Amino acid sequence: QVQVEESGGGVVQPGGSLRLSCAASGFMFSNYGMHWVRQAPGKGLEWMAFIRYDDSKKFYADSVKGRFTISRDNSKNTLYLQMNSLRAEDTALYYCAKELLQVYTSAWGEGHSYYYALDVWGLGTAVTVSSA
Amino acid sequence: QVQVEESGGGVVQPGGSLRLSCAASGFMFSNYGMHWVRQAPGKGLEWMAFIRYDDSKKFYADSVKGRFTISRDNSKNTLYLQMNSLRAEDTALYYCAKELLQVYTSAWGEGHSYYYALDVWGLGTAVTVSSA
Amino acid sequence: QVQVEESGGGVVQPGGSLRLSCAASGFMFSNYGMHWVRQAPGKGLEWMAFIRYDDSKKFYADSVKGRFTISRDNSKNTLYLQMNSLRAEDTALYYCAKELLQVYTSAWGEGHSYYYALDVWGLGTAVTVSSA
Amino acid sequence: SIPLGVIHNSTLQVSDVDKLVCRDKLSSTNQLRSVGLNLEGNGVATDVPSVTKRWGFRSGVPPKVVNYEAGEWAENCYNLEIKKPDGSECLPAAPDGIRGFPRCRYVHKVSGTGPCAGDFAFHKEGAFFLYDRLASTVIYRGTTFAEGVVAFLILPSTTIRYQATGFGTNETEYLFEVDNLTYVQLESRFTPQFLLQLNETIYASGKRSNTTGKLIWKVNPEIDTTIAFWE
Amino acid sequence: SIPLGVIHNSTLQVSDVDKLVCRDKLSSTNQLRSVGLNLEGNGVATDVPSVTKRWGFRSGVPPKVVNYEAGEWAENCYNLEIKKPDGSECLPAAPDGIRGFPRCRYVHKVSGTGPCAGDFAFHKEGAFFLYDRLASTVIYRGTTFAEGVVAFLILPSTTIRYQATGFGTNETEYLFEVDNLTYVQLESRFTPQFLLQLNETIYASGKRSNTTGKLIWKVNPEIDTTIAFWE
Amino acid sequence: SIPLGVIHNSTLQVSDVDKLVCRDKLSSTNQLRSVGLNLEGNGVATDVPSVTKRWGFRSGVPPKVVNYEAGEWAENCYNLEIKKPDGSECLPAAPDGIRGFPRCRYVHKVSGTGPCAGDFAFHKEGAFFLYDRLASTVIYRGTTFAEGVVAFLILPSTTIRYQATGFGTNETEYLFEVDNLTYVQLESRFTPQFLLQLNETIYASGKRSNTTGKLIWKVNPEIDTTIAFWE
Amino acid sequence: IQMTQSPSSVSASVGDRVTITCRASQDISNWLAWYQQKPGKAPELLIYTASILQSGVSSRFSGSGSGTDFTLTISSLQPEDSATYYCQQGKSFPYTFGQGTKLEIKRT
Amino acid sequence: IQMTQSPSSVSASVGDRVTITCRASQDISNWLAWYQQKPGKAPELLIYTASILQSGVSSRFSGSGSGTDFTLTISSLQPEDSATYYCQQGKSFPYTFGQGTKLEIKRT
Amino acid sequence: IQMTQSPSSVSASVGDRVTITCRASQDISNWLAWYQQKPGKAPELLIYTASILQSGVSSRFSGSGSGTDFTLTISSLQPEDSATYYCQQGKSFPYTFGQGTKLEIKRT
Amino acid sequence: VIVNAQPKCNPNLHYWTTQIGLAWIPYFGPAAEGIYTEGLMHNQDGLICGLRQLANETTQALQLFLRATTELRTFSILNRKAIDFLLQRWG
Amino acid sequence: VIVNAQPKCNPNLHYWTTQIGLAWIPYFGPAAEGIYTEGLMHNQDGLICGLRQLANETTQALQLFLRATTELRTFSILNRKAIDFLLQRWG
Amino acid sequence: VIVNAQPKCNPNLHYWTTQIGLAWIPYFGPAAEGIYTEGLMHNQDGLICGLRQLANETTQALQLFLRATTELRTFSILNRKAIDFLLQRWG
Ligand SMILES: *[C@@H]1O[C@H](CO)[C@@H](O[C@@H]2O[C@H](CO)[C@@H](O[C@@H]3O[C@H](CO[C@H]4O[C@H](CO)[C@@H](O)[C@H](O)[C@@H]4O)[C@@H](O)[C@H](O[C@H]4O[C@H](CO)[C@@H](O)[C@H](O)[C@@H]4O)[C@@H]3O)[C@H](O)[C@H]2NC(C)=O)[C@H](O)[C@H]1NC(C)=O
Ligand SMILES: *[C@@H]1O[C@H](CO)[C@@H](O[C@@H]2O[C@H](CO)[C@@H](O[C@@H]3O[C@H](CO[C@H]4O[C@H](CO)[C@@H](O)[C@H](O)[C@@H]4O)[C@@H](O)[C@H](O[C@H]4O[C@H](CO)[C@@H](O)[C@H](O)[C@@H]4O)[C@@H]3O)[C@H](O)[C@H]2NC(C)=O)[C@H](O)[C@H]1NC(C)=O
Ligand SMILES: *[C@@H]1O[C@H](CO)[C@@H](O[C@@H]2O[C@H](CO)[C@@H](O[C@@H]3O[C@H](CO[C@H]4O[C@H](CO)[C@@H](O)[C@H](O)[C@@H]4O)[C@@H](O)[C@H](O[C@H]4O[C@H](CO)[C@@H](O)[C@H](O)[C@@H]4O)[C@@H]3O)[C@H](O)[C@H]2NC(C)=O)[C@H](O)[C@H]1NC(C)=O
Ligand SMILES: *[C@@H]1O[C@H](CO)[C@@H](O[C@@H]2O[C@H](CO)[C@@H](O)[C@H](O)[C@H]2NC(C)=O)[C@H](O)[C@H]1NC(C)=O
Ligand SMILES: *[C@@H]1O[C@H](CO)[C@@H](O[C@@H]2O[C@H](CO)[C@@H](O)[C@H](O)[C@H]2NC(C)=O)[C@H](O)[C@H]1NC(C)=O
Ligand SMILES: *[C@@H]1O[C@H](CO)[C@@H](O[C@@H]2O[C@H](CO)[C@@H](O)[C@H](O)[C@H]2NC(C)=O)[C@H](O)[C@H]1NC(C)=O
Ligand SMILES: *[C@@H]1O[C@H](CO)[C@@H](O)[C@H](O)[C@H]1NC(C)=O
Ligand SMILES: *[C@@H]1O[C@H](CO)[C@@H](O)[C@H](O)[C@H]1NC(C)=O
Ligand SMILES: *[C@@H]1O[C@H](CO)[C@@H](O)[C@H](O)[C@H]1NC(C)=O
Ligand SMILES: *[C@@H]1O[C@H](CO)[C@@H](O)[C@H](O)[C@H]1NC(C)=O
Ligand SMILES: *[C@@H]1O[C@H](CO)[C@@H](O)[C@H](O)[C@H]1NC(C)=O
Ligand SMILES: *[C@@H]1O[C@H](CO)[C@@H](O)[C@H](O)[C@H]1NC(C)=O
Repeated sequence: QVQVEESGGGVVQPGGSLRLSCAASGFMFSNYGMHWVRQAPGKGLEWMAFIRYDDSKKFYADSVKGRFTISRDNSKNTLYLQMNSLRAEDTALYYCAKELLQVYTSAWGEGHSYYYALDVWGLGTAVTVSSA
Repeated sequence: QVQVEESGGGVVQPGGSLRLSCAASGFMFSNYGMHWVRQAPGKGLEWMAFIRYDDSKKFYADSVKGRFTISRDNSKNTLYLQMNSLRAEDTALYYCAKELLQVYTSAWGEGHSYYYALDVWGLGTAVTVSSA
Repeated sequence: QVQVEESGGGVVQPGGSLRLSCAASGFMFSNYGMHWVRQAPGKGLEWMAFIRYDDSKKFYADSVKGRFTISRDNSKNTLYLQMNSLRAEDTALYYCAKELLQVYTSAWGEGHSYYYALDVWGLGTAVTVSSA
Repeated sequence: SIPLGVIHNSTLQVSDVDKLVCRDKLSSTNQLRSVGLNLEGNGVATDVPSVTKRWGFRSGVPPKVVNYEAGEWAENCYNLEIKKPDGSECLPAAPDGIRGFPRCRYVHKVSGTGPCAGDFAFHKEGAFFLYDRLASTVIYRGTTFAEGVVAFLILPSTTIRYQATGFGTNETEYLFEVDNLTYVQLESRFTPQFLLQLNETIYASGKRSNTTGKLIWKVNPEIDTTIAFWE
Repeated sequence: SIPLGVIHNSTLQVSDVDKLVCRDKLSSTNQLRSVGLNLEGNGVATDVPSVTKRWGFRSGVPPKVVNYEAGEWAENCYNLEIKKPDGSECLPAAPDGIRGFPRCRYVHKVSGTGPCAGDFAFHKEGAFFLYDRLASTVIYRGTTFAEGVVAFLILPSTTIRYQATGFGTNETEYLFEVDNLTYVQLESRFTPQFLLQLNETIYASGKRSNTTGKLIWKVNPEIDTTIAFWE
Repeated sequence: SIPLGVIHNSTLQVSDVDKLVCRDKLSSTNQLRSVGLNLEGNGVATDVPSVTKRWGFRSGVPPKVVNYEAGEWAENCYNLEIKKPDGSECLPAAPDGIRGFPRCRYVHKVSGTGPCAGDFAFHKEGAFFLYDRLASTVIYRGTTFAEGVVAFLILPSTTIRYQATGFGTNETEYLFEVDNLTYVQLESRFTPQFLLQLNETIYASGKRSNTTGKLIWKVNPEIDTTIAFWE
Repeated sequence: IQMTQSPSSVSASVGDRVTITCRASQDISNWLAWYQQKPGKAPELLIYTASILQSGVSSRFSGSGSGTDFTLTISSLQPEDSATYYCQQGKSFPYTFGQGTKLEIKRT
Repeated sequence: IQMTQSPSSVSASVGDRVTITCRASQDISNWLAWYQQKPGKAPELLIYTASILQSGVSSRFSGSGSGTDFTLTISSLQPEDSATYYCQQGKSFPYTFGQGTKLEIKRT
Repeated sequence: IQMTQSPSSVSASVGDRVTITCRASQDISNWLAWYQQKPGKAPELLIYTASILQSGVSSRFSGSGSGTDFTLTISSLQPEDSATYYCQQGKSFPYTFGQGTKLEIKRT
Repeated sequence: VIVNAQPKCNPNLHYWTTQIGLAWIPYFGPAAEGIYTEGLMHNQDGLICGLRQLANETTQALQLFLRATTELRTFSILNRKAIDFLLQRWG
Repeated sequence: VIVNAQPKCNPNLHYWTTQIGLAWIPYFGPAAEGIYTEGLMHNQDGLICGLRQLANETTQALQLFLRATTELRTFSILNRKAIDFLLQRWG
Repeated sequence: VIVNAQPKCNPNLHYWTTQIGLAWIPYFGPAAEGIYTEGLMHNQDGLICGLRQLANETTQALQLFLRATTELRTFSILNRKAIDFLLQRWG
């Protein structure tokens, strides 16, 4: 049903830059918030970034400030992540994640719930900071 | 020598009322304080009430306030306990107890000691809150 | 090389008095501080006294105040210890000890270091408070 | 410095502290009262996201406190509980003798978090923070106050709770509280009576959160406000 | 409000704060002293079970403190340590600057327990509680004080310990202390000199407690008291 | 008591508080300022081992604090951290409103140990201890102050650290601090500029402690001091 | 006004030395009592005020303590002490006390 | 903004009841999440907000707690749960969380 | 002005690594000393000021610490160290110190 | 005179101040939330607009005076004004 | 005049107040318990009965004044009386 | 007059006291270490020696007055002097 897919990985030189494309379909994408979660292949998960539904705020983890830039487009139903000044610890899988909410429109004005957590995960794309 | 005896037990309906008679002999009863101590047949002791020698104060435990009434008579050398609004947890033995003191009359005016504890116990009478 | 030696021990009556002679040679004795350390033959060490190099201050342990008197002489290169009002617990070995310092004269005015500790110990002399 | 206003039989006339006014007749010290007035009569905005842009933090100046005897019935009174994001306290505790402002038509109680960078909280336009007969130049924690000023002269209850995220910056977000899982996001234009109709309608019509999570609501740009405040 | 008494060359005459008295000649502020007087000259009872019926507890009013310069040598001075039956404190600690009343012929020190229901302790007839040159309207904990009042005008050591059970009610019981296992139950009629003969006779004749328990004594209604206090 | 000095157009004339001076013209309370002056103009010694013989400890008297408006630029200012040899504090903490003395040419900061026998520290000759516009008769802990007095009248940065052993006795020893393993033993005759040349020469020429232990230096009786202070 | 003892079931053989810890929520200052309740019997006083043994009881029972932590101690256990031991107080007069410790003799 | 779990390597056999303690440096008040990461797979939500089990997951998973000390609990262990379990939160939005606990099934 | 060591009787075999904990009642800040008292001999300095080994002593002795909790450490135990080890200080000059730890070599 | 220059001027000063049968004795006295006398005063010829402007003109100077001292709780300002008044007329 | 109406009146006012050779300097000064000047004054024509009644008549009004402010430690009452006196005669 | 009797007298009173463009408002105001006006005054006919002696003659009497009260932070001395002045000339 609900599909969330990572794309745009590969290998990159240290100090370089690349962009990921988290495309998604099967739901009202302009009404749900989206995440980015990092997992090194030798370690566990760690959070990277979070954007709201309306592109009002952008929330970044501490070790990724300045270098990494989140953005979204509710036209192509696609999440983006722009990365600069890459380092050797950043070789990992990069997850893009969809959060949970119900949309209570039965009112004079809209609004929604949260219960902050994540349900629909992508497989993750692979990014390698090396020479080969 | 010193005899302390319970009497007046039996069985009683819930919500009823009865009166116990703790008669005692063998000592100056108008100069000693008297107690009431409860022991459920499945549990241990717990205190109920205490009157002084001159009927000046009356001291009640927390779970027995209002419902239970202590009284004494130094004429018939007999302690009494009036009980109202009986409940199912009150099925127990009821002890009446004599405390310790020496009477130092060798002065211009009387007075006594305490060292608060109990020595001469009755056997206990049985009270049952049920229908049979 | 550096020799520190105790002398003047023996046996003494309770309430008596004696004097020890801690002679030393092989170094500039007027520039180093000296100690006194007590060890009962059934117990461990415990400090007694300390004099500085110039005989400016005298530092005494708590259980030896008033009764015991430290003194020094930089003429005969010899430490002294005068003892009065002797007691039965004082039967022990008495150590006299030399402390550590380097002498930095390469300046307009002298001065030295400390790193407070002891290196060159005497064998200890024996003092007995008894009748035999 | 500090002019003493004179209520002449005609009208209010300021007196010079350098020139000698023989028209003054001062035959008591009951004829000297120190009155404190509220800003909301001057016509400032009153809603919280249009007010806490006038508060800032600063470090290294001690507070000062002066008393006043008579005051004005306030239309809005505020109360703060701001914590640093690590969990510590931002605002100092109330000293002894400090009590809340006594007559308040509405009490905006605000709790939440913010990048507290300073030792105290001062008023950026130079007004005071009126308390129980005490004008102060800080904001003490947990004590209901107003905004206003003090003038010297010669004479002859409803609680609304908020949630605040990012209290000290320019990019702040306020939340109206209905139930402890039910919030409404504020705007600049909300008056308190509109918010009172809002929690009446929400809490009556059963649209609160019936699950464990929070529930945040928006207001369309179609619905008016109920309301010079005194018309 | 607050009349200033005038010591005329004849006698004491109250002056009006509304009318202008030209007979007053006030040429210093050393001629203004604020004197504090004791209640025990008015003829109130002095013994503790006839006094602590005039003390009560109440909540929600802050204390106030005024100073005074000269006072009267007191005949009785009190001192309190009251705990709630769970173990907490009843009376607030003494602030800085508060010291005991300086001249006291007898100091009644009272410790014990009571159903403390309130935030402070006020004086039911409206008197003050005189301290070291400070009149206060509360009773601070652990500070020797008297009872009395304050008047404004123009000019030209022995310790007795008690034990108290049920301090705040009407059905209270006081105990005189001789030794820490030896008590005497008070009456209403006991004067302090009779109690001093009592601990002399008890502590000398060997009738204290020679066991681990307490020992409480009664006094027959046959034995007089030793003692208008000044005759 | 407390004479008010009068700056006449000629010179300073003391006025009687008992006689009436009609030559005084006092037409404001801006014409009354309370000025505080420093002892070091009178010609007292300024070095620490010649100063802390004038400080002692005493128990059982409360401090008193009076304000003053104008002061003198100080040449020497002191600051203390004295602990009892078991580890407790000797001097009481600074209350609210107490700040350091504002203009100080040199700040002698002294830490260390001493047989603290008393509750406070008073000035043996009866001078005050000037603070930030507050004259006090104690020495509060950790607050930069001077020594001096206060007079009433009518109008018309460098830090030197010490180590102290045995602070309250007569047989005391002070240590100049260069580096935290490098000390110089003081004398009575050392001026602060000589000590500034001393840490310049020591810290530049590499003669600090290059091991773990302390390093204490003496000064021969051959080397002068650099310096009526104002010549 | 609360009081909590050692664990209620303690087992030992004849000849053993056992202790019973009694803890009080407030300061009592030696106003305690240790009562021996044999089964089928009224209880009996052993030690009042944490120090004095009552007459009639042998010296193998003792107890002591200071403040809130008191302890009854049997010197050597006898087979006539299969009973539950209580820890009562009387300081501030609600007379509340512990729950009891039943001391089991090891006989198979 | 920190969070620390139970020890990362816990071993048990099939049928066991195991618990995972999760500790938080600040007060979170039921904003937690338990994620099940099977190897070679994306993680999956088990319980959001420390109380509600997500649909699709059987009832053998449960969890509760109050404040900073929460605990996930497996009722009876199944062989299909060889995975590493994480403990995430979302209160003050740096979204930081624990390090993980790998639960090993005892097969020789 | 007090100082308390590890337990006084520690036993080990040849080749072992042992540690001796030394605790001080006040802050000393690296003014400590470890003395080796062989029986029948005067004591000897091992490490002054908790860091520097004295000359003549082999490198198997070391020690460190910060503040009040210092620790002497033998790297590998030798049979020539049947001795009692002391822990002295010199900060505030009453020169008081620990009670001593006798290190026993395991020979039957 | 004083002329108002604010954006708005509320001409209704609803005011609260402080000032029997044993209400004086504080054990029988009212709680703290009820010791306030209320009252209402209307715009009698620009008097309330006058006070609202005069308060703004004395705001800054009072702020300056409070910066210039060390008292944590200043109270003596009116007394200083009265003593200044007496000295300006006679002293 | 003031007429006493109390039950008793003690006509002996034994009173204590506050007011060389280096007793001024506080390091050599006396302890706190000895800085009190004593003295004795007798009943000179109802003066002490007069004060004992006047203290009762000013008790309640002073209690009222202290209820009406916020100073935790009032001290300025005599100065307010002096300033009121000056303004009532000239101001 | 007042005659100095000290060992030394520094005839240079370098003094510091306390007294625009939005410097009044304390959020934009200076820090605490810079609110001090400085200035220099020279020995104009023994005036500074006069003050240095007068401060010593008022030291002990002020110490006595401060021993005689209970205020922890006395501030009202100048006002008492002004009220004494007014009463000594007219009251
Ligand atoms: C936004 O709007 C809603 C209404 O739409 C407000 O909700 C009302 O809140 C008030 C204040 O709490 C409520 O008034 C109180 O109701 C209590 C009854 O509810 C209690 O008991 C039931 C019994 O099952 C529980 O289920 C329930 O959880 C409560 O515990 C009364 O007990 C209260 O009485 C007390 O106060 C009165 C005041 O005079 C005293 O006289 C009483 O003696 C007693 O002390 C009180 O009546 C009210 O019920 C709520 N609902 C409605 C429909 O009005 C929100 O408070 C409001 N929020 C804001 C910020 O404005
Ligand atoms: C009720 O009445 C009895 C008397 O009937 C009073 O008991 C007297 O209490 C006072 C005050 O404590 C006693 O006076 C003191 O006696 C001490 C001697 O006893 C101590 O030493 C013995 C030695 O074996 C111990 O057994 C004993 O327990 C004590 O420890 C002195 O040391 C005291 O001297 C101190 O004070 C004086 C005061 O001037 C100084 O000069 C001294 O230097 C020193 O500081 C003091 O003398 C007195 O002995 C008691 N008995 C009698 C018969 O008078 C109760 O105090 C009293 N209670 C009340 C509430 O009024
Ligand atoms: C006795 O005399 C000696 C000189 O003989 C003094 O030593 C000088 O002390 C001052 C004050 O600390 C020093 O000035 C400072 O130097 C710092 C550089 O050193 C740091 O960085 C190096 C880098 O390796 C480290 O190794 C070293 O440990 C230090 O951490 C600067 O960082 C300082 O700058 C700060 O202050 C200035 C003040 O204007 C600001 O402008 C800066 O922005 C910054 O905030 C500062 O410059 C000085 O270097 C020392 N040496 C000399 C030769 O002067 C003793 O202090 C003195 N003691 C006494 C009691 O008088
Ligand atoms: C809580 O209430 C909301 C609405 O107030 C419920 O959400 C709707 O429930 C109806 C019930 O049939 C569905 O038809 C709608 O599709 C739901 N809306 C959405 C957006 O999903 C919700 O079910 C209630 N939850 C509980 C637990 O009572
Ligand atoms: C403590 O003293 C009391 C009296 O002061 C003693 O009690 C009396 O002791 C005598 C001694 O023969 C007996 O004849 C009396 O019968 C006792 N009186 C009572 C009422 O029993 C008591 O024995 C003393 N106790 C101790 C331990 O010394
Ligand atoms: C620390 O410095 C001192 C001198 O500043 C050194 O002491 C001298 O070192 C030279 C080096 O050859 C020797 O010739 C001298 O004999 C030493 N003096 C004394 C008194 O021993 C010292 O060696 C330095 N230490 C370190 C660790 O650098
Ligand atoms: C808020 O202030 C920051 C500080 O530079 C600035 O970068 C940002 O653009 C500001 N935002 C707004 C909405 O003023
Ligand atoms: C909200 O308040 C109710 C009132 O009792 C309480 O039961 C509930 O737990 C609260 N929820 C939160 C998240 O605080
Ligand atoms: C004390 O007050 C209570 C409160 O009602 C009352 O019941 C009791 O009778 C009173 N006792 C006396 C002796 O006044
Ligand atoms: C009573 O005081 C004496 C005095 O030393 C003390 O030994 C005894 O233990 C005290 N008893 C109680 C019950 O406090
Ligand atoms: C210091 O005072 C003590 C106290 O008696 C005295 O013994 C000693 O001699 C004094 N030393 C000096 C140098 O004054
Ligand atoms: C002295 O200060 C330096 C500065 O960093 C520090 O590294 C060193 O440990 C200090 N030494 C002592 C004994 O405090």
